[PDB]
Amino acid sequence: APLPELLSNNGKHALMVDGAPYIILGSQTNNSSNYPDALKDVWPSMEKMGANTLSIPVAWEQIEPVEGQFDFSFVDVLLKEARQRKVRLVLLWFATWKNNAPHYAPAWVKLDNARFPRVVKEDGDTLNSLSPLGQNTLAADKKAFVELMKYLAKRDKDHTVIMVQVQNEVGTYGAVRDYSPMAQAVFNAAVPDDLIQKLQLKPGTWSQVFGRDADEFFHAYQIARYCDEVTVAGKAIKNLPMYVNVALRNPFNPGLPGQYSSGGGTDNVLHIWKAAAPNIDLIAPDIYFRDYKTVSKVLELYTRPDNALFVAEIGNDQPFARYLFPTLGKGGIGFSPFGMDDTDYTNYPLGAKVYNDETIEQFAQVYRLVNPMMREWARLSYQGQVWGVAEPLDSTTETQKIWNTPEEKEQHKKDRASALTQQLDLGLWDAEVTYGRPMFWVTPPEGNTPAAGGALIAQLDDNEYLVTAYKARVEFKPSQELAGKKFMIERVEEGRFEKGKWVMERVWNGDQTDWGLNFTDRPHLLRVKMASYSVQ
Amino acid sequence: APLPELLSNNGKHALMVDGAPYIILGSQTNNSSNYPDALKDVWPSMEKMGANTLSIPVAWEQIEPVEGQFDFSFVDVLLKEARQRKVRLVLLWFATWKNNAPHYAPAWVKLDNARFPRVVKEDGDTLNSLSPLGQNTLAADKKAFVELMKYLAKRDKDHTVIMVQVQNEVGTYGAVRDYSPMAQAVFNAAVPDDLIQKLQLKPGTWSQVFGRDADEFFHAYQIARYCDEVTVAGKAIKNLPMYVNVALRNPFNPGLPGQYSSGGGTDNVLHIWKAAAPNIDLIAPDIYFRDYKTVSKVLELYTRPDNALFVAEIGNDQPFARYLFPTLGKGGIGFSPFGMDDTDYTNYPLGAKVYNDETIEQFAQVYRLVNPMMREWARLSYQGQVWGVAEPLDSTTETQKIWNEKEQHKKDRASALTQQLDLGLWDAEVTYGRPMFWVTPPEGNTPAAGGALIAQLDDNEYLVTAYKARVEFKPSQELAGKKFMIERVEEGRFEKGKWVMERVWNGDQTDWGLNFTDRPHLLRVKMASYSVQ
Ligand SMILES: *[C@H]1[C@H](N)[C@H](CO)[C@H](O)[C@H](O)[C@H]1O
Ligand SMILES: *[C@H]1[C@H](N)[C@H](CO)[C@H](O)[C@H](O)[C@H]1O
Ligand code: NA
Ligand code: NA
Ligand code: NA
Ligand code: NA
Ligand code: NA
Ligand code: NA
Ligand code: NA
Ligand code: NA
Ligand code: NA
Repeated sequence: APLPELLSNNGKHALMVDGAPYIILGSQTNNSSNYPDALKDVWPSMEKMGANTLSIPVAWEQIEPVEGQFDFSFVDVLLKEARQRKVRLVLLWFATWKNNAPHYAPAWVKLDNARFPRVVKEDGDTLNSLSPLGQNTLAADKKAFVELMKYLAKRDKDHTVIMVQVQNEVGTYGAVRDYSPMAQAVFNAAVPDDLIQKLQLKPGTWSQVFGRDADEFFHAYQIARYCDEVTVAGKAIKNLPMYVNVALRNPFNPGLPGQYSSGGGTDNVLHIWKAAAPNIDLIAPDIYFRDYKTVSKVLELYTRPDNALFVAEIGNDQPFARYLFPTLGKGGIGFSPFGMDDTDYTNYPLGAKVYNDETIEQFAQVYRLVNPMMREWARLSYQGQVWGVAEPLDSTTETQKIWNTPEEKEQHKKDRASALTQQLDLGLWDAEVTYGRPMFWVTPPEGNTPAAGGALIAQLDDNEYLVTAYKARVEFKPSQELAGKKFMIERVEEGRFEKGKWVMERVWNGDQTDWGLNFTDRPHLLRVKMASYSVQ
Repeated sequence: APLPELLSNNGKHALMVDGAPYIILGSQTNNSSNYPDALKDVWPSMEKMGANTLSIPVAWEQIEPVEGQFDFSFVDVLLKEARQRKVRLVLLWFATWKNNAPHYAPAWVKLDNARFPRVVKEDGDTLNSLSPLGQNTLAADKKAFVELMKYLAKRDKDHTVIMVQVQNEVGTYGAVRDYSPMAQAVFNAAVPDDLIQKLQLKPGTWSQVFGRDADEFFHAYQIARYCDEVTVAGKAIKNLPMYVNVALRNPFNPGLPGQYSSGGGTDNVLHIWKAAAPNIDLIAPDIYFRDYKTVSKVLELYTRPDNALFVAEIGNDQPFARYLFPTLGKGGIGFSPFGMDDTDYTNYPLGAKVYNDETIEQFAQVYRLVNPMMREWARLSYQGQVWGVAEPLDSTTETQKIWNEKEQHKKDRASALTQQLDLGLWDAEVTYGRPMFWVTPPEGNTPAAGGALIAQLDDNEYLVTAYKARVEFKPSQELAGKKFMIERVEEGRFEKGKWVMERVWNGDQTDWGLNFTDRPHLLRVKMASYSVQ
């Protein structure tokens, strides 16, 4: 089997696994699940969820508890047990930074500030965040990362591990950058020529070149460099795809760096990160916003010709499940809900209040739409045209229920039906996606309670589309005036792929096609052929 | 075994299956279940329902996907699976019209308007409704139908398939008829003498003869002839019973043709359909009206000396189940609730919001009354006297609920929930929603659900079975000094056509009428007048 690789071409992207595009329909563990004993509490969720890929930490403290004394006993067991369950892995390298901090570095690292120095604030106080300009730190992290990758080269010939995250949520809370004498010496010095030439700027010192942004861009540049060097070193051993995951700032109202995690790949510093760390394959958003407007904005910012979309973290509460659809519609390579294990921890108010089969089942339901076509979908998304949408109104609040005049009620229902109707330009044909209405007749949509639906569409040919959707109606129509022809559905087939060949189960027709294509919680994969026809 | 056939004599009808009267206690699939892979989501509901007959589509598009290249692979599987389950079939031929439209016709038909022309409106816009004046369409439909019937003649010698529906809900929405120059040439022309003579009318052109009804009567005639032609051709091959099913207009407030599906067998054109299509066995209503008054009206209009009642489609929501009773009461040959499969579709608000075991059980409960006596009831319906009633108030509304003098409303609902049946020398009074003891007035079941069947066995003897109701017997006429009583009530079953007694109802079980809950009981009730001289 060939190595996994992130391919990029013509504004589009694919995670290759075993020589073809692949989608990560993932589960991520809680942060303390990276031990042999905890795996029994991980696997049952993954099976209930139907995930193909587990994201799980491998901690520097665990593999190198004493300096030079390595321990891959966790990695051994994890590999074997993944293989028994025929799932893949994304290993998360928790090392110099895990959520800005060194807690997962071995004690001989995190307790020796002299050797492995922290970020100093402008006021001279010290933050528990390791400086990207500590050369011993970089050397030490590199060396352990290399041993991990050596373990993979020796013991993972079939690439059970498909990708590695290098650090977890890098940056600094509480200051913009390192203000140490060591850091200040670099800040006062000329900006590296490499960055100047890539950005096509005038040479000068950090403050001369970037002004108001010098402190934050400096920290991003130094962090990116460090992560790049770590990545290069590991990939020299085994050239897996590697990525970084971002503690996002609010894209509409970020506040100041240091309120958010300064130096990470936030939307304002993506240009710095891409310039500085050409060996990092992509920069992944960690999504804990619940509201459709903010989530959608994040997906837009992180989907770039130079950046494959991977939702490396998202909340595991019900509202988050539907963001699978726009993720996949943007050509994303994967989606990884956080905290999908039974190790007795919930990060509520971020994720679900109660972790039970119902929590898992919200994701299982959407995953069951994609799993039966995963490779086909993956191919279409890289090489062709795909689309995807989620229900665009969040669930009605109690504040909103309380204020629910007879003419006012009517106007609001109208407003909401319009908001809950989405248009997709599919070339010669459009789709109209609507949420929360009967399977029969044309009563306006009123939304699902809770908000939950979505759809996937892939273009097979000029008049032919793959469609599957969830608690929604999909209706097709011409994209342009027909100049006197009529149109109809030629044929809608429900079916599946077997050995990459379409197998028809049944034809949808009559009531099933009179009123759009109506989907509940169950999985149906459709091929939809449209026709215009003359009546002259 | 002998061919199934519809008999009609002396104002009565029967569907003969295997040489004796038969009642269709049916189930009908949703519209996209006519494939091998879907049948696993059909059979379990049928079994939970206790249905004896499955109505399922056979689509023109599936049997002739490319012109002249026939494919009966579905019919094959369907026949074998039905026989394994020991049930019968009604095939629904979805061809030139399914609900006005050609969607089930093959691509080479529905995408070729030059060859197979659509209805043209008065303003020259075109509707997706195939014109009955399209002679290429009629020939093509006929040829494929003939091929289906050929398949049955060769491959169904035991008549698993007992009846065939020709098209599904014919007619046109959006226009009264085709106004294409081709159609206009016929409309301007003489009305066919055969129709003139059957209707005892003066000869003349369509507008001359029918005036304000010309447009609709023209479309009704032209669709009737088309359908009769397909029927005749298929019966030449194998003479099964064949019928058409009607997208009803509201009998009390129809609106205009084209608002409703113009040219179907609606109650105002039954006379045209009967004169134009003498080879179609019956015209069957499709019933989605929920309300007792309207359903009752529909049942009244479609049960005629020339028309056997078959409720070819009805909704599967709970209020519909009790309409089995008046359907059978009227001499109905069957009843076919729509949407009885697990293929993840509901037509709510027409049928049930949620399709589950509870949905099915509402029908299974009423079918359980009739299955144990199906052949005996079928016989008594054709060759004798039967009656059937449903609870005649619909479930109280939320705003009648938040309405509510109270003693007067209760007195009115009581009178309303009391039905009289004239059984010759004896009458029956059927009441709904009261205890099994004493005489407190009826208050209705919640939701509305009761009914009753009765068949006369001799002057003084009746077969009775009912559901969430009380049945009381009394003399029909004054007894001129005699008293009366129940002589004997026997609960039992038929075994090999013989009545087998289980027990005698008496004492409490007969002091207060004959009280039925949700469980099945079949009673033989013998009444007597007696002298006290
Ligand atoms: C993403 C996120 N902050 C969760 C919070 O529960 C967790 O800390 C993950 O490790 C982060 O990467
Ligand atoms: C009767 C009715 N219109 C239902 C609606 O779900 C369905 O279209 C059947 O095919 C019709 O015959
Ligand atoms: Na277009
Ligand atoms: Na367009
Ligand atoms: Na399927
Ligand atoms: Na065309
Ligand atoms: Na009869
Ligand atoms: Na009488
Ligand atoms: Na009388
Ligand atoms: Na009994
Ligand atoms: Na007597």
